Amino acid sequence: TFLAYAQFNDTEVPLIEYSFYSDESLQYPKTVRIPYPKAGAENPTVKFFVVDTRTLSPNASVTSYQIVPPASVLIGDHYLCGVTWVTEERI
Amino acid sequence: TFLAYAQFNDTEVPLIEYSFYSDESLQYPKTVRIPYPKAGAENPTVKFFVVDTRTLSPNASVTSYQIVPPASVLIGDHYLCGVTWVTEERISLQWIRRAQNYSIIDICDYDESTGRWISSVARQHIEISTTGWVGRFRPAEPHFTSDGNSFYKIISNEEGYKHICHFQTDKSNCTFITKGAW
Ligand SMILES: *[C@@H]1O[C@H](CO)[C@@H](O[C@@H]2O[C@H](CO)[C@@H](O)[C@H](O)[C@H]2NC(C)=O)[C@H](O)[C@H]1NC(C)=O
Ligand SMILES: *[C@@H]1O[C@H](CO)[C@@H](O)[C@H](O)[C@H]1NC(C)=O
Ligand SMILES: *[C@@H]1O[C@H](CO)[C@@H](O)[C@H](O)[C@H]1NC(C)=O
Ligand SMILES: *[C@@H]1O[C@H](CO)[C@@H](O)[C@H](O)[C@H]1NC(C)=O
Ligand SMILES: *[C@@H]1O[C@H](CO)[C@@H](O)[C@H](O)[C@H]1NC(C)=O
Repeated sequence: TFLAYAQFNDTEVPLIEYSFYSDESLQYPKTVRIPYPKAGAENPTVKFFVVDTRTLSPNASVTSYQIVPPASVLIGDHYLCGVTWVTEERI
Repeated sequence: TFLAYAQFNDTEVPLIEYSFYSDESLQYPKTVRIPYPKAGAENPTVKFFVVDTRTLSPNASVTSYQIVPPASVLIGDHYLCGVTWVTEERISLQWIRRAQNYSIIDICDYDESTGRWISSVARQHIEISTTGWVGRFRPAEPHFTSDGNSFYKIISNEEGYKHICHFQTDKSNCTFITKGAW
């Protein structure tokens, strides 16, 4: 019935950058860039959504609900570390 | 339960512009700009949506469904000209081609399992004019029975006179209930 998913936002996470040389034919090395938070750095933020797939249709909007963490976690930086479907109506 | 609304898009409609002088204290006149389609110009486009208000919540997206006109109208420029709620699960939409000599009523039913509003050829009613335009200024509106199984609507007689015709929601032929040179 439902499709739950997480969205990660790495906008403020610093980028680690390093050269990748590739095949010998590549004249100029490329630079790989990855949002990677080192100790104490700005972290990705996360949002969790539950989509009701019963209404998905070409001319319908997506019915979705955002589930936010409890106040004791919402307070500061946090991570979503687990998801378990219990029944069709409980997550 | 539902809130239906139309969205008008005037992106490509040219603007009429004219000066507005305002109070004598205004040192420089203002230029008013309005998207206004003159004869033959690009027209606004329309989208019709039905919103299910039951799910409205700050942390929820909006649940809505766009109902498009029937194929014979969707085919070219058109206008939405009428919206009539029949029951909580049936809505009547009246569309008209830009030429305005061909209109169609599309009666859509809410499908509880998917939230879609479904149309069917059996529930569509066409009104055309070979000698002019449809209706007086626009096609007349349908007046449904409590159950929504039929409706009454003013249309032109075989004699050219506007009279009340009785339609079955799922049948194409109607029966005139009034007649005469008036
Ligand atoms: C309003 O209508 C205009 C078209 O007149 C839409 O603009 C187009 O948008 C798509 C998707 O963003 C682009 O690929 C096209 O290039 C745009 N065309 C032009 C001429 O701008 C616009 O998206 C519509 N707006 C809404 C909210 O429906
Ligand atoms: C991602 O986070 C940035 C702030 O760091 C914010 O400006 C932006 O809107 C977010 N993007 C989305 C889609 O949530
Ligand atoms: C969805 O809308 C498009 C026009 O935007 C139309 O071609 C299509 O038939 C619609 N889908 C259905 C099945 O109603
Ligand atoms: C909706 O999101 C807000 C975010 O501030 C949160 O406070 C609220 O608890 C959420 N709704 C509920 C109770 O699920
Ligand atoms: C409606 O008017 C257009 C002219 O814009 C014409 O092409 C078409 O044949 C007319 N249709 C009818 C039913 O008279």
